[PDB]
Amino acid sequence: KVFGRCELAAAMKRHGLDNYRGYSLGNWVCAAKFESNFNTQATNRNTDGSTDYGILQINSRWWCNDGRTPGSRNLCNIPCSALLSSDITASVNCAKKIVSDGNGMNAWVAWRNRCKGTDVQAWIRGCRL
Repeated sequence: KVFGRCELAAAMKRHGLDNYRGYSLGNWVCAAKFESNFNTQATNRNTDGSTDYGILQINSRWWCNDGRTPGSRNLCNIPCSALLSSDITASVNCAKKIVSDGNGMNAWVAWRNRCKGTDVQAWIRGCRL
């Protein structure tokens, strides 16, 4: 499923991402925009053989299990395919684990490179929340 900018913000706020570990809502919506383009079925293969899944593009080597990534851990304890649902509950639960880890949202390259230190508030601009 492809979300709208504001539809998604609301979904993320209800799931407790609004200001989680210091990261205001704008940040997550921005990351989402550039990682997946608000699409819950985004997959991307990496050169190391791992694949990234979902709105927030979570990686199979550490976080979920796609049954075809050797040496993987499954730190969020779910199949990666669970991250491609329209219900973003799994993605959100797993992101909270990732963000809490120590590197913050720098764990997302798109965020680091496209959202960091920008007017991220613009992303939640004009939504009912």
